[PDB]
Amino acid sequence: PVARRKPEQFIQTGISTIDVMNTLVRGQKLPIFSGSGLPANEIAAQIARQATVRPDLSGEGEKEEPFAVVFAAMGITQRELSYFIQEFERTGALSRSVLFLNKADDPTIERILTPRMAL
Amino acid sequence: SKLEAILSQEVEAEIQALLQEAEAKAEAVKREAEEKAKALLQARERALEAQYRAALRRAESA
Repeated sequence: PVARRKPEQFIQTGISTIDVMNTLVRGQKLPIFSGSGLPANEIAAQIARQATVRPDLSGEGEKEEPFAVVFAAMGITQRELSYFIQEFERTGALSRSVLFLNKADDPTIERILTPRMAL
Repeated sequence: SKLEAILSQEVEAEIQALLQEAEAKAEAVKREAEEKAKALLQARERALEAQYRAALRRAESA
């Protein structure tokens, strides 16, 4: 905690509620609490495909290096998996993103190991 | 007769007002049809060039 910095630089995500009212700042943990049939995966893929930081408002410029996605999937059912893979391959993010895929039929103990060897 | 000529004047005046109203209507009709067609043609360069550019994005990444 002495060697942390304040998460401080504004990410816009395109989504108007997240940009205006519940700001996503670079260096933050915020989960998407969803229901059972709600489109959580599409909102996560949308924040994946269009989250950028705007430095002209911030005052620096200084480059645009984009994000590197680490996608840690624990027990998804080839439908949500096919949606994430098709979205990331149409936007071209697979040359910057590692995918720790643990599908649903794969055994139910290595779901412990998956987020640790993703983070 | 005077009102012979005046009723002829009334018929000519109603026909002339009818055709002036019809001129204004036809000018507004060709204006609105041309504006709709050019809004179409302005939207189609977006709807086609964006597809072309996104195709080259995903092709270069592949």
